[PDB]
Amino acid sequence: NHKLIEAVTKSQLRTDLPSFRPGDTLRVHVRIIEGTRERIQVFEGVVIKRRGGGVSETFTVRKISSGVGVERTFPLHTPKIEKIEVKRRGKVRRAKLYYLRSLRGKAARIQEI
Amino acid sequence: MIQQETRLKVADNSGAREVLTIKVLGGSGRKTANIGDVIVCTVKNATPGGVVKKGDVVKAVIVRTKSGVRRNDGSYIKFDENACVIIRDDKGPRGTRIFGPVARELREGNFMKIVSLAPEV
Amino acid sequence: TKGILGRKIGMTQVFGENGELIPVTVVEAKENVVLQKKTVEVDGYNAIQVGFEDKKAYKKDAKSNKYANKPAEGHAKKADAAPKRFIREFRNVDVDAYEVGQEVSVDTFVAGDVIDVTGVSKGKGFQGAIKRHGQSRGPMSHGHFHRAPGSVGMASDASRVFKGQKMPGRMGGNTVTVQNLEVVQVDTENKVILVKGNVPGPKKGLVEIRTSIK
Amino acid sequence: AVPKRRTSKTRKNKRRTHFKISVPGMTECPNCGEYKLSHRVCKNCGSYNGEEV
Amino acid sequence: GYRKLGRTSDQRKAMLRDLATSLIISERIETTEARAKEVRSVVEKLITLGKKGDLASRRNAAKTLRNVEILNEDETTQTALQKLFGEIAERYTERQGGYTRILKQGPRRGDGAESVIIELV
RNA sequence: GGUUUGGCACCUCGAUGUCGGCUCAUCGCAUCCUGGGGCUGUAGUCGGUCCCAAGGGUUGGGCUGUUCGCCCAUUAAAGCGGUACGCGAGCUGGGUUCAGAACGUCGUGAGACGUUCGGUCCCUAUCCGUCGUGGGCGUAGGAAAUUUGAGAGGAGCUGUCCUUAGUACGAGAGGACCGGGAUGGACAUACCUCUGGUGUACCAGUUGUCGUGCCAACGGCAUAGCUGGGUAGCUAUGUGUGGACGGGAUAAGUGCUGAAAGCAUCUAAGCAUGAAGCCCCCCUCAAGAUGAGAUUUCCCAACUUCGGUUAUAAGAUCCCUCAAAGAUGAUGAGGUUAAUAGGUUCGAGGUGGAAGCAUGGUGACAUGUGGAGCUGACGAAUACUAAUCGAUCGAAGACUUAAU
Repeated sequence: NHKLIEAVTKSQLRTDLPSFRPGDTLRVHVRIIEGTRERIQVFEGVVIKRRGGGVSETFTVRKISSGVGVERTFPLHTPKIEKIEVKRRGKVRRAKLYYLRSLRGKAARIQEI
Repeated sequence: MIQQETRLKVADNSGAREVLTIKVLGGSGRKTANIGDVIVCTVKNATPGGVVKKGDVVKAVIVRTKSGVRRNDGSYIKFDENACVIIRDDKGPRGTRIFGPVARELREGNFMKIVSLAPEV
Repeated sequence: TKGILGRKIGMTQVFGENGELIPVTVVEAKENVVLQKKTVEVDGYNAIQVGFEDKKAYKKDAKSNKYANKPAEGHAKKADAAPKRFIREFRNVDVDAYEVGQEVSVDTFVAGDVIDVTGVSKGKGFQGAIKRHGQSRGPMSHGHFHRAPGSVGMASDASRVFKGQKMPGRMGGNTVTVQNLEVVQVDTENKVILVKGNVPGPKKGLVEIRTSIK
Repeated sequence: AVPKRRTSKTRKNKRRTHFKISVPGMTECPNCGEYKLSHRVCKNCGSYNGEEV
Repeated sequence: GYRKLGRTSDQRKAMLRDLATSLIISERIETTEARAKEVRSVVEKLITLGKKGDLASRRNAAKTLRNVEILNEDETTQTALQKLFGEIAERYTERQGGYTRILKQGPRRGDGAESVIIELV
């Protein structure tokens, strides 16, 4: 980039994370503070959006919770994500999958590899 | 982003269905609201066999939305449906159950019963 | 108490230690030299005078404003510095600075969290009664008043336009300041302040980062 | 909208103070020995002389 | 969007393809200023495909050139794709960029257009 | 008082052409809210009246052409009036007041006064006014920067919750003042890292039909042919900031000492205190402020009797390569002592597996060579191309009086 923005933002660029592409179903562990403890709550769904932009890149993972679909967007280098692990790998022919925001239950399936 | 005459589902068994919006409670000249504010609804559709009949000015709280809220860590959230919960004169829901994932934002020490009834939050 | 001069670089974000997320502005601050010291002993007020991003020395066929001319070189000879390009001036400081040119340190804003950034503006130039002043526009289906200003005055009992109406013209370019921004992280070996939030200027601009008054 | 008055001969000649054309900005083409407009080639025999065109 | 020319975004794409394929042939053309501060940005991205000499590049250069035919190779045909990859793409095989130049003639009569001559260096 | 309905017929019948709401204002105090007091039939919360006070604020809809109005949900409050019942060379034409038609009614008759359906809204801004932005000359020599601020603009609003305290005051119910903190509403300004919008020389799929001689690969035309994403830029619904706390003089009022008037008395002589208001504080423009200021720095001779010149100096400019600037001129980054554009080689972002061949299959198509190839605006690198040769303007420092 400008090589002065980039030289300051390399301590805040946290790299210990696996590699993936859209069309994959992750399993996030976030660290909420809601409670007597400071518990760790999972989230499981399929990835829609990017992983690029620099030190500001964000992904997007959605699931069908209890009838009503939900989405979550995370900054990739937060201290709030504990770890990321992969369930299954797909083949989607796209880079951003917005067409799963209207498909019902057996049309929102993505094949494996 | 809720407005002055949009419709909302109701996500409980309080004897109601799609309610309208009349006015957004807060300051004056206020034009939008989001997760965790009160409004003034009116019942445009009802389940026959309930305790709230059609054509009746009730309050609510916006529980889900398609816009979402932005948290302290920069995490976003997006539902895919708008929904609300009819609330009584003191803060507690009129119904018994709640048929959906409420938002994680919703309580502040204040709605300590709506988050105690959801399937997940 | 004093300030530095800075050239805007861009905007990215850091994270707080608690879990927050700070959007921040990269403002670099290279060689800054105190070029004189205007005192009340000689005519006037109490102030100092800094420079920034020095030029080259002199040339016979000096063609443009890359090289320093003869009047702006003897001014940067008494304070034995290189000829600086952007020269500004700061009041309400101490006399800790020497009148002879010492370098102004970027290491003096390490936790000073009262910052006024005095940029110029981005200078839009896109004129117009709506986009300049934020006025409303009439109905684009029923009537005709698509984008225009309306009454510029009352009627024939005035029969003039009051000085200070709101009409089109060249928007943007006026100097503005923003108040009570904080500082995230200073640096050495890059000489970069990280001032929280946006600053008023284009990229490669010029800002003046001085300690707040309120 | 129409004029209200006949604009005079004092007010007419003032308004075209700034209505004129400027000098071309000529040079001396040093090989042929003519005038040419600067940063252009010669219409006679003539080189560009930083390019010999 | 490099620079518009008063053409309607569909003519400007098929105008530069009428200046490029007539500049590899005649080796110099006479045209207006702004029609030749842009064709230096096309024909210098097209001798670069000449220095490669691929099969992909013999096809990927054909979508920005016309199919005209040249006669005097002492009576032998030479399509304008074949004049490149050839006597044009071998004259410049050791010059990294800067294949053109712009020589300002004068204003033309009766239009006031600053005429220039572009020619391959 | 001069807003209503009127009275007079003075100005305009060779045109002063008429209601309400949009757009944008601006002023008055007879104040709806907030600020400070005085009585109270004021216990406390709420109220009622009256005096000082114009600094900001003053909602979103249903029914009516509506003026009034009535109702619904809020809110700190939903103030009353003037400006040709503000504003039609800014918009609306529903209305009132044109030709057609119908009812009720009056008329023997042509037709008429309460409702009804339809019914052309013209103009290229000369001068004053306003909003921007450049030339000329002036500030006693000619130039490059940095600034004092005479004056004048901008901003000014306020909810709720916890704590002092379930204390003070109260038969209970109910429940504070002055303080001290957090967090939102509307409005103003700045910016593109974040969610999103546009993105018409970018990347991909696909229908029709002509062309490149044919299969394969691709170009034209159909809104950009349509559909899915989309870098820079420009933006808001997005993200940051703001109205902070002071100081001096006062209004209504509360005062202390004190006589006229042995007492009393806020006053006539002398003194304190007192508001969102007044003058500063904060932000912006500003020496054409002809009262034309100030501080640092640069250039300083050869002439002639022409009493004053002609040129150069320091410095800017025409001209060309451009943007961080832009209607044009201006401002700013550059002109061979050169990285200002174009190309070029490297990337970051964007798309999502190019062609050719090799393998699988009856064919559609699928896998592998390969996170491949193509890539407009953002970051670096190197003089290969164009910024050539040159030209025009620009000082010699007047006089009088007290100081040296």
